[PDB]
Amino acid sequence: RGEYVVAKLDDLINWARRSSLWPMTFGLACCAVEMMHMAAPRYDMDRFGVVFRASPRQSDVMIVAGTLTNKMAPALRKVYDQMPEPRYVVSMGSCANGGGYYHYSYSVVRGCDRIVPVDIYVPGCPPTAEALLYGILQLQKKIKREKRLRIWYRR
Amino acid sequence: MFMINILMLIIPILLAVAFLTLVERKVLGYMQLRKGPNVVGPYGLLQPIADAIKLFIKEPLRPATSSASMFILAPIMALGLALTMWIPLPMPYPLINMNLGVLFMLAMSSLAVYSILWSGWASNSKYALIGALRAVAQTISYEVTLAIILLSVLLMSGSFTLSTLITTQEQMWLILPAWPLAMMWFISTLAETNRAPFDLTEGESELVSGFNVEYAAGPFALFFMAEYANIIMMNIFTAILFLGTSHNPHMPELYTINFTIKSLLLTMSFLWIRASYPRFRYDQLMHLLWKNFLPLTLALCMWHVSLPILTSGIPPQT
Amino acid sequence: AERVAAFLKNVWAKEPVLVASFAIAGLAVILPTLSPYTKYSLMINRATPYNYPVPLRDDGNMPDVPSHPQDPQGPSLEWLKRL
Amino acid sequence: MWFEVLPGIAVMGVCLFIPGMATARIHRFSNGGKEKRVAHYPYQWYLMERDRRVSGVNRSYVSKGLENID
Amino acid sequence: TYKYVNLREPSMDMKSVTDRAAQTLLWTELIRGLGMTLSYLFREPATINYPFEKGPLSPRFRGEHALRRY
Amino acid sequence: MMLYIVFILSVIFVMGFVGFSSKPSPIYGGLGLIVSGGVGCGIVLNFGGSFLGLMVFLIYLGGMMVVFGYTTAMATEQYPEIWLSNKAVLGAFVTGLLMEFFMVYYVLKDKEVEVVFEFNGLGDWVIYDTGDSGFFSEEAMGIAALYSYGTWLVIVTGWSLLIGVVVIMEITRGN
Amino acid sequence: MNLMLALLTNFTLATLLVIIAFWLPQLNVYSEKTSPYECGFDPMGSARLPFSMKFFLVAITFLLFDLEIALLLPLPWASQTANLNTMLTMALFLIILLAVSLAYEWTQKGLEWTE
Amino acid sequence: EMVRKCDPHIGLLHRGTEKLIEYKTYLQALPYFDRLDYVSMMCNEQAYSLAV
Ligand SMILES: CCCCCCCCCCCCCCCCCC(=O)OC[C@H](COP(=O)(O)OCCN)OC(=O)CCCCCCCCCCCCCCCCC
Ligand code: SF4
Repeated sequence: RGEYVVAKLDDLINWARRSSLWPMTFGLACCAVEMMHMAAPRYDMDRFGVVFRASPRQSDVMIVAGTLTNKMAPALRKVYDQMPEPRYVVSMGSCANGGGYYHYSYSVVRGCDRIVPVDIYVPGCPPTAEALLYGILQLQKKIKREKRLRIWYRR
Repeated sequence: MFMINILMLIIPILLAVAFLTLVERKVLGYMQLRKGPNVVGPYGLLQPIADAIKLFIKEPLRPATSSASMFILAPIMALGLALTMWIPLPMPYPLINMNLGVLFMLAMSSLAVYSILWSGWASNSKYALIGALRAVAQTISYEVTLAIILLSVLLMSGSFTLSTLITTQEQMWLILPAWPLAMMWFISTLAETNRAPFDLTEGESELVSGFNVEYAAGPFALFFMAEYANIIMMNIFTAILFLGTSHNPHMPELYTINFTIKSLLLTMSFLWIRASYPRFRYDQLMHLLWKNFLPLTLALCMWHVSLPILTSGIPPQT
Repeated sequence: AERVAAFLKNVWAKEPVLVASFAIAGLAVILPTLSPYTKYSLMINRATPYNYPVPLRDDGNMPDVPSHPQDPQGPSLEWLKRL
Repeated sequence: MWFEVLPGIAVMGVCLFIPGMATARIHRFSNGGKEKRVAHYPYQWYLMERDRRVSGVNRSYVSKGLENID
Repeated sequence: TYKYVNLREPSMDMKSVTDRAAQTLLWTELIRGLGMTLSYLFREPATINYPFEKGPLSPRFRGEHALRRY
Repeated sequence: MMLYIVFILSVIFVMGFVGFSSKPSPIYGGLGLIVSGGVGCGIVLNFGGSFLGLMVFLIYLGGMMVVFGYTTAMATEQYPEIWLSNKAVLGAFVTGLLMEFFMVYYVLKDKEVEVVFEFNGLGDWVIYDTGDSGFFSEEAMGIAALYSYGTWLVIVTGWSLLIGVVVIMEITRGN
Repeated sequence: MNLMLALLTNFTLATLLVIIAFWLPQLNVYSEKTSPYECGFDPMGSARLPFSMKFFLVAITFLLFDLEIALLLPLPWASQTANLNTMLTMALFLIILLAVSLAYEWTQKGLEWTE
Repeated sequence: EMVRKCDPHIGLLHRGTEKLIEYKTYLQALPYFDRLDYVSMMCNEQAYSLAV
């Protein structure tokens, strides 16, 4: 069947994308410290194929690690819009999930999901470096389940 | 049979470039108390495949402010000239046996800078422009010094033919009589390849991504592929110049094995150096190669023009 | 003599690279004048036969021009072989 | 450990050895089992073009020995 | 109490000046940095094999909430 | 064909001259001079001079690299001009091409064009020499004689370069 | 010939990869995505505005120093002549004048970038 | 690349911490100090502790 072959190609491109996730070098607050510890020797996100790159144009993932303020919200959407697709967003910490400790502040966006779409929510204040690494591994398994080519074939 | 020969050259180069990315990521990892890629394939042997496929099925975008023709020409020019630097290399038999191989590589190297200048200018971004003008500054720093260093080493060899460097170093390596030139040549190749501590045209910590900040997806891959193919090529050039290998006409394979190892170890040193030193300032690089190397290079050019004459050791012309 | 070995020591401390440069360049200008082997560099160049040795027409009065290449007359490269 | 870096180097090393090996074998394949002729100066080329005429098959690597003189 | 971190005078004896001249020309102190990273290459990496190996915690760890029973 | 390689390069040589002679942004003008300097290496290289071909190309790559830096500093405007941006630039570009086209068309059909000089169209290969040289390159021997024969040329050229450095410092001091 | 094929093959391969890159992937273009990158905030002024060159004097000196390789690269052939005394004298003379040229621009603050 | 004027625009991580502490008891305001200098957590607690 022709839907079997596309499913195998869909596996191939899915494998190529979850095995070469390149997060954007984008940190905001304390949650970025735990994002560095994921790159530190103990966890070494680089061994999973995850490499930080500074340019939004050379990134596949935006980890919103820290608080999002009304002054910073326009900048966050700009660097998100400039990421070539496919792009994924991982919300790290309570501040980026629903505002966290500063939910009722006049200068804090109550959740980064009000500005950009979100794929994985990592809870914690801050999440442990092992909790963020669990979130990135959940994102990879979420990319493994994509069936773009099996949906194109059935159109 | 010549088309096959070209394919037996460019295709292995790309595979070497692909797995030099893996080697760098793991070599730096262990020098940083890490492991590097060890999940995507056994010992990360499939990591280069995933990254290549990922980039070539990703969306490429032309900036609204870009000059489209220059934006697309530049990545083509970088990879096309990156592969062209290999055809005169004797390993031990070159693909294109040039009588002026040394000069051909100099001209091609200079022409390959414009892939950086035009990519940055065509991007129409301030960060791409700043990185492009660092390329102008960086090429003004080493180009004059790099030529005279080669000239001093060719005054012991005899001509500009690269195959003749194998004959020159048949009794002894050229690094013994010319280790002062070897030191200044090695640091000049780091500058020419835009490698740390002279990775200024890109400058992640200063310019985000430098000249290729706007490039994405496949077009970004060509710049990456060209940069690493240049590291290997320049380290092959260094081995041929100062670490010449003995050539047996009836066992040319033995040459390649010994010659291949010397290029890898010189290539590992580039990874070794990136993990050990901070980054220069692009004005301090100019002072390094104009106030330290250039005064000594001119003195060693006078010495190497007089030394053969005062010892009756002028090499043959042919 | 005391001052002379005080300017040299200062440059050797503040600009060692320039001290090496002028020493290497200085030796390049002097040694060729003093070297006894500079004559042989010129003799080897002459002995290299780029052109054909066009023969002369024997007019009967050229005793020092060899009739055959394997004759004792003419220039010899015995010095070069032992050099 | 550090020897888990070697497999990547081995793959890189084998790829850099092929270009040299292929050229040596292809030259011998296309030149009668001998090295490709090096003609850097016009005298060497004039002797190569002379070899084509002597060969009788329009190949400069088909050498004729003393069996061709009589 | 205090201490100066960068208040020193280099000895101007000829041997010391020559030692610094060798350092400037022969890059001695730049090769110590190479030696330091070379040693790390041969040290066992500190990377745990997550998710099969988990970083140590303590009973006081504050994770996900739960409502308990008697 | 491959017998007209020099002529084909010479046509590209002219088209690169109509590139920077139309005077677009010096960024694109410097691109035409790199193109014409590359084929110029090829034309000079097909007549027996390889050192000359690779030296002019090598020198003109250094010059244009400096000109690129100067262009972004002294000779730039908000909208750099391309060959299609001005009727003045486009008119000069089309006029140069149409003039090269008719010169090529007549020199290939009639094989004889007379403009100031009588030009022939039998192929550049008809004027080559039929006698091979010895065990050396004639151009290399001639250039190598700059240091044995051209002592007076070395002194004047050497002095000019030294005076060149002095001169530029005086001009750019200012105030 | 063999050089033309080597050059033709190298650039044809590069052009194919660029062609593949722009036609294989899925595209989603809007104005925000293609806007210039300046770290999340809109640029102030065109990137085509003048960018001062603080090393202009060294750049000019580069042209004069970049010719010396043209005059100095023939030295290996020049050493094959019978007039080594003349050739050696004029080879060192040309390099010495280059050293004087560098010395003048160095002592006169010519290698120091303008502020 | 010479700098003529640095103009640090800050406030992209201003969260109204000082205003929130007014709606919190002294115990409830303690974790707000772990998140000011989030590289020196127990030194921000100590300064607030000594003040109270
Ligand atoms: C037959 C022809 C061959 C000879 C060629 C003749 C030309 C030689 C020079 C060519 C190269 C250009 C160098 C000339 C300029 C020397 C450098 C200079 O002028 O710097 C000036 C220097 C300024 O430095 P400043 O900032 O004031 O602080 C230090 C205080 N002096 O302050 C100074 O006063 C400089 C200090 C004195 C510098 C003396 C330089 C001597 C150079 C020749 C050394 C030769 C001896 C070495 C070889 C011996 C053999 C081993
Ligand atoms: S969620 Fe917690 S650790 Fe992350 S930025 Fe907010 S307060 Fe800091």
